[PDB]
Amino acid sequence: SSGLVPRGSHMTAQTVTGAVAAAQLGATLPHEHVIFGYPGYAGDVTLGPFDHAAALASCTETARALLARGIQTVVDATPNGCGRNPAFLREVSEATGLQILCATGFYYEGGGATTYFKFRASLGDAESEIYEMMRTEVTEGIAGTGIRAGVIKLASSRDAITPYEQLFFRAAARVQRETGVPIITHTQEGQQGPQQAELLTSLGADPARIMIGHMDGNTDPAYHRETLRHGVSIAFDRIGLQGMVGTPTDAERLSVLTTLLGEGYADRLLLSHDSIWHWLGRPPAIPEAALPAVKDWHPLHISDDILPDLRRRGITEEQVGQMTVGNPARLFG
Amino acid sequence: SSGLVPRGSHMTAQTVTGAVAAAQLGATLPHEHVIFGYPGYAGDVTLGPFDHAAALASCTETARALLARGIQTVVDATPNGCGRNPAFLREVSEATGLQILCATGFYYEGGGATTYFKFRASLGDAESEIYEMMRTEVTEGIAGTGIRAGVIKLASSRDAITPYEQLFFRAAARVQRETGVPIITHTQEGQQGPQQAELLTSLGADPARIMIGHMDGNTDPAYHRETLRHGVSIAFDRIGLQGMVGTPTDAERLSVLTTLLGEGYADRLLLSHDSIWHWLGRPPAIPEAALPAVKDWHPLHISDDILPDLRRRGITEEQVGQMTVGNPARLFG
Ligand SMILES: [Co+2]
Ligand SMILES: [Co+2]
Ligand SMILES: [Co+2]
Ligand SMILES: [Co+2]
Repeated sequence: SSGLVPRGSHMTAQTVTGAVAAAQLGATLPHEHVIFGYPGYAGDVTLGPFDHAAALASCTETARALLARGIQTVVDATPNGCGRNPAFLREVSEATGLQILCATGFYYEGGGATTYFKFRASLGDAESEIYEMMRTEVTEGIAGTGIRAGVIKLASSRDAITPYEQLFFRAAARVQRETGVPIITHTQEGQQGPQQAELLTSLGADPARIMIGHMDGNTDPAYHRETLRHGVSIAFDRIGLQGMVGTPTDAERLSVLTTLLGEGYADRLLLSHDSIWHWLGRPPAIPEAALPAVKDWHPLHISDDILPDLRRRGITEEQVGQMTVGNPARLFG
Repeated sequence: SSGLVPRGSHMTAQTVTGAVAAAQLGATLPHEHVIFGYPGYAGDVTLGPFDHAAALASCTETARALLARGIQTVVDATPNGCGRNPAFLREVSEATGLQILCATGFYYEGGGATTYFKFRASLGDAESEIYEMMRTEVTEGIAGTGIRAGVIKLASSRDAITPYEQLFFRAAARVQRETGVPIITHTQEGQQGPQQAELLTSLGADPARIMIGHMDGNTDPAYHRETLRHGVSIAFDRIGLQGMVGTPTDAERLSVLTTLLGEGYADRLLLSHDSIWHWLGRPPAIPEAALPAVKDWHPLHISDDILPDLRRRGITEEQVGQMTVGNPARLFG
């Protein structure tokens, strides 16, 4: 155990099919979505119902493609009000042998099912209620199913980590101290990564069990270094989603990643696509002038295009294996 | 048929148990919520699960209290992402004989499950998708159950009827023209009632099938008169919720109502409480200094306190019956 070792509580990952040893995780995609729906999809159920059979078949087929690439584990980052479904994920994992960790947490203020806790917080101690929720889901189970969350998912807004969002960061830090559970995050439009890192550590969370996400959203390597200064891991986890919204191109992403890799940060970098394998609600109807932005936005893009492009640029096999197997065994294992 | 008669399409109300004649509605509470949860409650399902047996017993008991007061119909105004459940409402109606109409629509921008259609609208024709949804739910059924919505529910924000909200007002107006379905609304903090009235009529919706809501939220009688100028009905429908948020006291509400009644607007005024009979999510924990605001916030308050206070102030039995039986038979029947 060389470097920054986590622990001070638990030593194994909790997947939707149960406990798994750090050594069993194999290469991991740390931020993906088996199913995902923007909050409000369930109100469009009349015309956009879930086709369980089509979903299970499509999701298992994508799981099989991943296992063929040697990926043995996926961390499903779906927030509580964005379609999270542990029972479903379990079916997918049982059908294929792909290991899946699910999350506990709500999305950022402007993008999650926010109204509920914003309201409870105006009438009482919402931080304590969010903490009780994260702890029960991480230690006992989600919705009386016995399936436990393997990560706590946090998210902040673009201009600041809002008071609403901080209720979750405080509750999350506490659960992290008490269970050692991993924490992954969402940053909005390439901002707040350093503030996030600072707030979670200042609150006592283990920086070795923290992964600040969507860091590929910023193209100034200075921004990632300031974040890395905290000891936390960062993830370029929207690889393949290019130009959509404020998103950069993978060429801008690989430029910043190779700079950081050449500075010795391999032990702190992770890669994922933030893909959605099956959308909840009605099928998205993507405009013509947007097809390029999502063309490479699927879960086989890193294995097929990215790792080879890195290797051809000078990145070693040991660096690649540290990002894809080394880092997750320690952060989630 | 004297006065402003609706029609030009359909002539009866659609309840969760089926079609009902205008003459069968009896006295009506036009804006209530059998069950309600702020968007995000379903993500708090681990610690705040729905207890169907406790819910059915509590809801049927409240339904029985209403029928004892002679109320035979309730219009459930719950938006699509706020706990709407037609199957449940049907159980309550079947168990008791209370007639219940349910709605189709999403809540105002800052309070509903907004993310989903805000997103679809950035990628395509969300107005058409919302229109298809309202029309199928009003004419065929909600979620493949065969239970149809009897009203379209619309809502706007405080400072303006937002572009997002206008997608729904446009779709609603179209469905209104094609089916004659009634439209009820939500106004936020006593603003936009006139703008609402203006936009729906300018769009061709039938002002005789429009009820602008939460109009008791404003205490300047000039505001209601400008709204009434459009031919639409208005509702003082949060009666009993006092001082909570920007809400006035019932004494301020009755002062504006008696002024309007003394100006001959009885044919255009309706009364309801906007109560919630059973909350979804964890039980609300209401702070001590807030007990007065919700004390009279339940569905028997109008029948027991309000109608008598009006009658003692000079309002006649015919005026009362026009607001509670006359008006709804025409607007929803
Ligand atoms: Co995200
Ligand atoms: Co994500
Ligand atoms: Co309302
Ligand atoms: Co309401």
